[PDB]
Amino acid sequence: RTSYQFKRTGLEGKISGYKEEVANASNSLSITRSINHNQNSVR
Amino acid sequence: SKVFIATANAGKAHDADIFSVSACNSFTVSCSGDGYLKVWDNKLLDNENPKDKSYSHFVHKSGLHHVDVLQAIERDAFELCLVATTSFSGDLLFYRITREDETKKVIFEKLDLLDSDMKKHSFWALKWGASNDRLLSHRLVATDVKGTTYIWKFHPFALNWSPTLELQGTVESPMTPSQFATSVDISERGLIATGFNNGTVQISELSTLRPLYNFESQHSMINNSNSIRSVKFSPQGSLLAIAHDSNSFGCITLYETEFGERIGSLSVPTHLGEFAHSSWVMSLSFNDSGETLCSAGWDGKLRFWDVKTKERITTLNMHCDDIEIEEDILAVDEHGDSLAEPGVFDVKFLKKGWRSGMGADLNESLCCVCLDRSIRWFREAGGK
Amino acid sequence: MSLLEQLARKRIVSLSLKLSALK
Amino acid sequence: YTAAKYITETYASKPNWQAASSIASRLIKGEKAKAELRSNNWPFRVVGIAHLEKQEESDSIEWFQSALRVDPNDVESWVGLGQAYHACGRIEASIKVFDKAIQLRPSHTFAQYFKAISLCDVGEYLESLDILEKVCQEAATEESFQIGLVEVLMRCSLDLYSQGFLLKSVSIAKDTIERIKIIISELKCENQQVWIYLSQVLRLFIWIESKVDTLPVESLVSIFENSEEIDSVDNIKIDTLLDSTTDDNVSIACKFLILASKYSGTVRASYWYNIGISELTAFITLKEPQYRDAAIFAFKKSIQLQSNTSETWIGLGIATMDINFRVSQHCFIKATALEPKATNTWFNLAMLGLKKKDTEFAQQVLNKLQSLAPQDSSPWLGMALILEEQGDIIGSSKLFAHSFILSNGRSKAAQFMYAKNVLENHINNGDDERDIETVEKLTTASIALEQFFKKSPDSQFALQCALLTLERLHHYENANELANRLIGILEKKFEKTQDERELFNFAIIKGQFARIH
Repeated sequence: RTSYQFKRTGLEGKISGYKEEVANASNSLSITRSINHNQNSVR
Repeated sequence: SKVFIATANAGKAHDADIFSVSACNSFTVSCSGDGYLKVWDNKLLDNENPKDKSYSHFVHKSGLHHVDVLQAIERDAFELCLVATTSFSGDLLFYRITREDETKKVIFEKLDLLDSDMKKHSFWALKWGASNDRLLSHRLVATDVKGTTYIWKFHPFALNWSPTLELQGTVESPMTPSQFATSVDISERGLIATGFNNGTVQISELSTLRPLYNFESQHSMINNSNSIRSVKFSPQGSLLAIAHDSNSFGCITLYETEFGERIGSLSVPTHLGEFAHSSWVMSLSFNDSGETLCSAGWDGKLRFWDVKTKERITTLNMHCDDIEIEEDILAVDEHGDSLAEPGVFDVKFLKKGWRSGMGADLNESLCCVCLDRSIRWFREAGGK
Repeated sequence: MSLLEQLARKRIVSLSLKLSALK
Repeated sequence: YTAAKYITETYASKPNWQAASSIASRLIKGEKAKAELRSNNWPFRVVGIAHLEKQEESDSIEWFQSALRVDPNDVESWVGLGQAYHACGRIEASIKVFDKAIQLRPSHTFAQYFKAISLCDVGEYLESLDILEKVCQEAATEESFQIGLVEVLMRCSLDLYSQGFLLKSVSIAKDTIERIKIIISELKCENQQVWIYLSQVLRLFIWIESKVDTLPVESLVSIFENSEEIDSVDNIKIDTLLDSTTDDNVSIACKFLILASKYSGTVRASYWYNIGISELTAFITLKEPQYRDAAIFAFKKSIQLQSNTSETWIGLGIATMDINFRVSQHCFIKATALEPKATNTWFNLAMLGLKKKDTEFAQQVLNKLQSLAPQDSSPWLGMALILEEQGDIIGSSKLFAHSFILSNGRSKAAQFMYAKNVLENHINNGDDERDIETVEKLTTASIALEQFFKKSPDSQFALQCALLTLERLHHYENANELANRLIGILEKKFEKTQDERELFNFAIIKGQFARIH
């Protein structure tokens, strides 16, 4: 459940630091679900 | 690779069976059993018979069955094109291909690169290893009837033209007694694969010439069938395709060369079991990206497979009536036997821009030679 | 020789070793 | 404009992005900065960035695109647009965007890392691995780059395992363990993600048991030597691990598996669930009650933490299959009610019903599961087992074959049952060696057993079946090695219990071995 988030700084935002902050095709209807590379991406 | 359109063909191109075909950027080379070697210009214009732009040279009375061409720019402006062939008698011959300044005709020049002691062997298979950043010198590998694999280095200069072949070493058969070495290949990463008539493939390291793997592809050892007909390396990946017999069937098996483990096999339902072709698989070929494999079958079909999913994509059928000029159609052989579905001897993928003509300028091409003594060219639909 | 073979005639690891050596 | 730029750059360096976004928005919407805004793209960039740290990724896409139209040479605008596209499930577009940004500024470092993550998401492990190796070579101080390299290594290894490349998966797992050891020893950086990655990697050695002797027990000791409620049950400790004897390789592998789970309320619930899953794996592999007790204890604590996840209920139902069937039934019903799109709970309930010898309930649930997930190979296996128990033979063979075909090598049980069924149907059938179908079936069974031995070797029944199949297939070279291994296993088994009932099978194995010679 943990991941990485990037916090840019200043004008012309450049990555300055990171912090440690707190679903498949057959389970979820979300667009953000995991992509399975075995099946066809077209059909 | 889903749609293939025929662009040019030449029936009755040779007087005997065309056993092998090879291509370079400038032309396509064919060898036949009548002892001739034909060069077909790749840069054809609209409304031009392929036989108009063709040149032939006689090599050996016993006929030829293997051919490979090496083309490279060796210096700032020097260009060399070499053709290596082997005959039924077992001779290894080398020819330098050059073109006239005015007439633009092809000239054949014979080269002498093998020493007297090297001429006592009977070679069967051969393969040019071009420079691919692995080492600065080109390589030539060949097998003999005793099962041994030989490796050479070609030195064009000694700019002064003075070709010389230097023997690196030999690799012996893995089994006692020795068997027949039927096929050979060399990869860009520096690996050599050899096939044998008992179904065994051996892999050795190019630099040090020592064996690495010995895997057996036989379905069962009840009978002495299942010889290896073709071994091919993937152009970029660590994959090796094996074409082997199975008691009147044709099979293709995939291996990965990092550890040498069996990955799977390609098969389709045919008139049960795991067989790729009805009769036999005689040749294999990878495309530029290494994602599609083409198998030439004795049954008269070209099948295209998806490497990752191990599933067939499309099938091309060969007919004797596909020849454009009707006077060049060979319906029956010298014994009256039918040739409506002639078997394919060899198949070759041509890189993009090698073969120009009717819309083939920006996509990959394909060439094959069949049993009706014909040579055919195809192009992949679309672009890239 | 094996115990089972001896009995029949009468009637007629790696990870652990490395772990100890490393310590 | 000038004053607006001054205030924006003053608030941007605090950092405080909400105020900067508000100022940029009120400057843009004022319609009084027409000529100035066609030469600079800082206001749109600030608005997009502020939306980006707010995790409203889709809202910043249009702002970054407008800022890029105003100035096509802003590298940070491209980076922001790609990082926004990634969170919206637009992975290929993000890949192209990162390629564009890299083309503008080849020295940019984070762009290559993001591109590698995207390539891993779409399944391009070679290019992403090359990019991340080069990035870590350029700057090895960054922790995120090392963690990303380890992540890509683990994902590549798991994908190879799922695709059937079992020989390179262990090598990539060893590489991942070496990288983890390097990270912990040198950077002295610890996080839950790296230990979860290590535990995921350690399962490959237990799963591929024929290559378990390759486990790097030297790096793992230093990994566990450079960093209590459940300890009294399992009694798994580093000191006890070091001072141990008469311990098998697989037991040490499982004990190593249960140390990364204990060395790492959503987070605590995940932690205890991970420990319980590791202990459940150990209990299934070694069959010792203390592992079951530890697994049940961890599952109970994790449920007491959240109690709103299906996986914890599935694990609790699995760990209590034999002690009580009512508890397992309740756990599986709760898990199914929590997540109705999971087809594993129905199969677990079917197996529980079959273990109690209630065939009708198992048949009904397997019919429902077949209606639900026709592409999975487990319901067909259950139906085949039911029909074999009943007495039907042809239908059982057909279902076993269908399960084997659907499995595509991902199931050990499918391979084993297919081989056993093929051997049973063709042992005294009076068929000749000229039948193509029978020889092809024997070849397929031999290949399936060869694949089976790579994961679970030293199995007596499978070894004997393979010996018979290889005798029928004239493969006398493999049968010699298989019979040597079988004889060794039998000798080891009979040299400990000091029994005498094993002499009956010893004679049969010796006769088969003589036939092989």
